[PDB]
Amino acid sequence: LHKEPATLIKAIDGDTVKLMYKGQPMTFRLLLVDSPETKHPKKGVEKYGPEASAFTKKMVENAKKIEVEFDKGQRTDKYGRGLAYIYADGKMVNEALVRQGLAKVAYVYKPNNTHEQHLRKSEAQAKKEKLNIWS
Repeated sequence: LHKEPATLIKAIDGDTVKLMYKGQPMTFRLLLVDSPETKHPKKGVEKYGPEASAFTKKMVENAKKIEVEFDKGQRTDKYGRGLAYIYADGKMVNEALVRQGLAKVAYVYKPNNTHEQHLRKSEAQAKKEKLNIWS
């Protein structure tokens, strides 16, 4: 797997960010994580949704460098969003959310599952620490 440079355009949700990638504006969905949502009427503004959302936004907004890391599987989902691990100054946003109990680890579709074990490890610690979601 390799990291590629990208530029923040806009944070949209806890698990969704708009980036400039290879000169094109593109919406990325964060791989392997399920964040409470501020969007979708088939929920709405769920609990911790605004919290997960502010965490992703500060994290990408305050970074000097953002990088995208595609996994081994498909790189787009059916809605046209890129499927990636997103890094803010070397720190994986996907892992940070889960470590803070602000996301669960998603149902996982091989072969897009390289960092699966790492995140499950962070998710067990957040639950052990009874953080946010896990409170």
